Amino acid sequence: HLEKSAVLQEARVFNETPINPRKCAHILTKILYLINQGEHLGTTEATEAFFAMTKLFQSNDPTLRRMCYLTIKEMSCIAEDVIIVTSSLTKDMTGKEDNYRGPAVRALCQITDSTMLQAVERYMKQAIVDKVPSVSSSALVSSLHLLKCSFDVVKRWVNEAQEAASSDNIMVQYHALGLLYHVRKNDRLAVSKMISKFTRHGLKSPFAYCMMIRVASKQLEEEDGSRDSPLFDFIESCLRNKHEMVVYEAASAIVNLPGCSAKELAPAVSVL
Amino acid sequence: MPLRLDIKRKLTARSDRVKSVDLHPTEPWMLASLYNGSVCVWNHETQTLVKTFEVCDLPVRAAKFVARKNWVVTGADDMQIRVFNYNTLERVHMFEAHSDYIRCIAVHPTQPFILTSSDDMLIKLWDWDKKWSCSQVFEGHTHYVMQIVINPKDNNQFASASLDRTIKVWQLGSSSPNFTLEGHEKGVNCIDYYSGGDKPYLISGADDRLVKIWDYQNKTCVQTLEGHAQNVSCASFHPELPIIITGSEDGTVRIWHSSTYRLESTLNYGMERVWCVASLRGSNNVALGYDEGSIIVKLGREEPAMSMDANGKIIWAKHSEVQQANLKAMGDTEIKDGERLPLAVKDMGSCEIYPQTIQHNPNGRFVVVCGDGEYIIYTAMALRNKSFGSAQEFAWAHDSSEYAIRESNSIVKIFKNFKEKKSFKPDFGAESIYGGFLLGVRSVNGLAFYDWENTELIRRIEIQPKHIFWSDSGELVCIATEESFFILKYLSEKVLAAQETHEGVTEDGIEDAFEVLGEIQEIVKTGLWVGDCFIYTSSVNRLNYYVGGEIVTIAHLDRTMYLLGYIPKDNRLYLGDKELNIVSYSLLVSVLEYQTAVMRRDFS
Amino acid sequence: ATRQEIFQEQLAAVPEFQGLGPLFKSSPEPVALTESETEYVIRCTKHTFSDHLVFQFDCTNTLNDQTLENVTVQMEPTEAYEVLSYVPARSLPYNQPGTCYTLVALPTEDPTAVACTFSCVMK
Amino acid sequence: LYTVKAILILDNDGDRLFAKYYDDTYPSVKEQKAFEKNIFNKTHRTDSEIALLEGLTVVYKSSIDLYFYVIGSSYENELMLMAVLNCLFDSLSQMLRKNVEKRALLENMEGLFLAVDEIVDGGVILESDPQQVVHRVAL
Amino acid sequence: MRILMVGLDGAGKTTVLYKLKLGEVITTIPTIGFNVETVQYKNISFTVWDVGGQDRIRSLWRHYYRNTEGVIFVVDSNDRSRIGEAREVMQRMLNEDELRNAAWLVFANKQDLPEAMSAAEITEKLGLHSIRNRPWFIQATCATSGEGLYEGLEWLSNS
Repeated sequence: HLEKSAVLQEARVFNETPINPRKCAHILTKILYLINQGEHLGTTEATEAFFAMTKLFQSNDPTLRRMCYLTIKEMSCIAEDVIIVTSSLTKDMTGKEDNYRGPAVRALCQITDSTMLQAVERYMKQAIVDKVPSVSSSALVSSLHLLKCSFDVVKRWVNEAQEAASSDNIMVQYHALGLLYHVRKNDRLAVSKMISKFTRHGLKSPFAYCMMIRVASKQLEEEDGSRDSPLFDFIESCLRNKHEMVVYEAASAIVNLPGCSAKELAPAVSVL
Repeated sequence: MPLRLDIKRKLTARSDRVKSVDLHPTEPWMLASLYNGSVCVWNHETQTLVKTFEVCDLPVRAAKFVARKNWVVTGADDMQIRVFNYNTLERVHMFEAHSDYIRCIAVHPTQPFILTSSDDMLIKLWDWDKKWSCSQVFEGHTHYVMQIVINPKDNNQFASASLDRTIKVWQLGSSSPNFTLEGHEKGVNCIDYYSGGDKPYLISGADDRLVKIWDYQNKTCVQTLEGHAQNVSCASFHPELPIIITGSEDGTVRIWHSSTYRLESTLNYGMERVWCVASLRGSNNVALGYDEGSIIVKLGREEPAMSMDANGKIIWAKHSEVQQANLKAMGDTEIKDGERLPLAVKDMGSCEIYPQTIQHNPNGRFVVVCGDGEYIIYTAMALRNKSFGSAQEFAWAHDSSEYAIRESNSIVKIFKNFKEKKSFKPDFGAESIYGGFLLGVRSVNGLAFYDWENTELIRRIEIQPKHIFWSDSGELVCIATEESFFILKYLSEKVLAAQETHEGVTEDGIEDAFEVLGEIQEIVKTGLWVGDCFIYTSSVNRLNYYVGGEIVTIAHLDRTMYLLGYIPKDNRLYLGDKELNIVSYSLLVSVLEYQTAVMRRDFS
Repeated sequence: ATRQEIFQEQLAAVPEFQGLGPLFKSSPEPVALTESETEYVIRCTKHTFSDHLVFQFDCTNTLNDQTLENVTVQMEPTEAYEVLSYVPARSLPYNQPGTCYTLVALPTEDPTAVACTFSCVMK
Repeated sequence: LYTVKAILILDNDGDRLFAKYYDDTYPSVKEQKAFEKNIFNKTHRTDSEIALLEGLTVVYKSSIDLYFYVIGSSYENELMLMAVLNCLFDSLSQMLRKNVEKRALLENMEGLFLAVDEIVDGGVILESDPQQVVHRVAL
Repeated sequence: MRILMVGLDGAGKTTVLYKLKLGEVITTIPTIGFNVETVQYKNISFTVWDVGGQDRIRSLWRHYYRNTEGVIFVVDSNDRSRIGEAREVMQRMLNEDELRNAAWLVFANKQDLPEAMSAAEITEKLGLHSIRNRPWFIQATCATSGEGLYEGLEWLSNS
């Protein structure tokens, strides 16, 4: 339908004095298209782009902002520079809505240098603390890549986790744990306490139940001793739910040739 | 999380609406201004009046101590400034600065200044070295100047609060603020600063019951807080702990954690409204004026949690409220007794639970640490959680292999390796529990002795103490009991027989167990077993060891402190503050021993 | 000249000896000399010969924190053995057997002379 | 937990015009496409409750003229995954208030892209509540 | 007009900038993550690039080109140190050659009590009279006063 080479020259035209928000938006779309189907990439081309993209920033226009994020987001493992961005970044951060902020972290995370990190940590603290989960959620994912990169220092942060540990959004409830597990999973022990930690606890954005299941079993699995008092507690609960899947989840695992307790399983089953 | 914490009703007075309070640090004196019109200065410590002054008899709004200056500053709403040299209370000077109701003074400490805000919609600066010049006048008002606070951090820059709801922060080169921001939706009663230099917050007060946090460097309202029960007369930064003090127009205390931001607690001294507050900069004691009176409370621990391996690493955790993330210290070098030393750097940890106990395993090794009321024990080198649970009270089985617990009921269960030890299971009235070699249950203003395998009331002695330290091998044991102190022998054989015979006294315990050797009437800052030697601190700050019928002071210490640790090999004592400079004084254990043995007739 | 003899020989590649013999029987139980997954983890096996006993020490200097260096093994005895030497595993990195030894010659015709408990300190 | 190995947006005509390979393990753009040929084609114009390819889970919503796909590992929960599968499916649908076609895509190309980023970002599903979303965005 | 305001992070250029621009300032660190800003003055439409110069980028500060036409070069007046020599000359010359197509108006900042060493020596050193060259002004300021600001702009808004 359409072709890259011409476009590659032409994109900079938005960068040419040209005012017509639409035009450029479209052109950007195409680039992304070229890209989406599959595209070579490289530096020179990038660098030239680096000056090109950069001037264009008296835009207020929110949507305009969106577009940017995406593009930048494109550059990550093959990323080029950050300092410019800092100011920019800062701008999202101070930036009123919430929104702006999430995209930026998101590009950042495969790509970056230890160093700055410290600074940006503070920002993290803030994200960590904010009530509109979303951004906070946005924050989290980045970290993972940062874990890719590393994430250990991220570890240091466990504390924040705790302050966070109080949660009330379901999905969100879910997200926290995922991290956590990773964290403690390098560690049996705590977890044992964790269990306890949840033990007082039920779960908000369920999903949480489920990872935990795999988990809850996963210690037990090796013979994290007592199925009996703990496991079972879990099970009645598990059993009970209309989170039929959860019930299942337990059910599926317990595949026991003699029937560990053959009986009950059959009800669950009937139900199945 | 719990109030297993220091709250002390430090000092009380019931009085009037004590509007203002101002602190004398340099000697912990406090100045208070009343709605009576009389102002008084007290030494709280013994509830004693340092001086009182009738400055005016009109309510006296503002007060300062000028410590550097050695004089005390006062103003009443005769619109005059009266000066005393506090070095009597001899009154130096008077003059009329601000001609309207003078609300607040903020002072530059570094630089010789007194800043004032007054209701005249004026802020004037006056220079004391110039002998109360009105050096400069700061204006940019819209109403009475209700409050001035100096950002003392940058003394130099300061912030102003008015109830027309706005805040001007100023630069000297702005006898006007640099800017005004439109804070309140009420009025900005108050402006306050964030203790740390590192980051920057203000809290400002309103009775609207909404709190906004601001970061100056960005220049944002960081966030805005809600939850409240009644018009917050005041809310304050805890400078010691990260907590938020909230205060009300009814004198309600609510605390939100300045980290949890969860209501940690509400307290009622319904002494009505928060008129003033002033805080210890040492961040621990604070006073507020209320109507029915005022109350001052004392809120601190005296230590971090650390325990030292005799290689020479006192591993502590935290610093004061810093993460636990910081333990280590094997050092590497040597220097003179008086002179000071260097540390290593490699944190481990970054716990969450906030402790107040550290205790080593008996081989240093396993520490059990309690905090938030539960016990994390660490595998230390491991940095592993050795284990956890919730406490109430504790004894390691001294041996280094079991432990006991007092459940937040009060009835004993003990665990050795997570096995309850029921061979021993009195559960009598207690007070506290003591482990060691020989079991103490402190009960019924008595201290009662128990076996280690079955309980036995071995003995009961007269009263209760506070603390026990046992000699090392247990043998002669040292119990700290206020002023007074005792040293004892425990004699085994009797028991063995007696036990065999069975028929005994145990109300008293059995009078055929222990003997009372001698007692020193003693006050202990910190204290030590060197073996069975009691090497001790006194809180009178002499470090003495009771030796030979003698108590000798090896040395006397600044003021008294904490016993770093004497790594015997080195024969030295490492002395420890709480501010992480270690001093060492060598002894030589042998000398003591030499003495010990010879008296024993081990002359050779 | 047991299974344990093979061990007498296995031991033999070292030459710092101060007597050996041929192994008679070996350990009825290898002892973990450092308990369960310690900062360093030791399991130890003890070997008897007609002349000497060697304790050869099997192990995974555990923590990746550490590598232990300048390693030798102290043993201090109650019921006889003549104590010839304590062995240093020159270096021990993480998760890894290396060998350290401690050696004794076994007195046989004395009343109380080969069953012993020896006290250990790792340096 | 990084569920989307990849996600593909597909013709009836057995082609893919969007795919974001959440993670690649057999390289190339190319290599993905060959796979399409088998798989899509084969499946084409007809879906499953469940479908598998070799221990991997095969997920996706269709339209008469259009194909939606998500890939994950069949080693795990149908329901949620479905729930998700839908979540997307609906959201967009709802969002669109229309059945995507070939038309839909040309009709506005941008929206896809935009869409694509918000829920899943390379692999995991960040975003959701489609109505919410739908409202949440519009800009 | 892409007008580049140059100087370091830490200068307090930024302080000035928003002092002017917004009326109000910001920290004595010029930017780390840039400024592009637009100002209308005299209703004429201007782009300010403000650089918290910082080295790596400084090296790359050339980094862009197109549509260049005016310089605020902020230099701190009282800067007794980083101002001249190799650095100063180099920067100036390089810039000059590269964009001989734009007037260079140097801004001397925080003059307070001037803590320079001679207004005369420096201007010469910079070869301010190497002039036979593009519209120039040598201009004094201490930020707080803004000791010459409006002319810079004004005189500038000259055609």
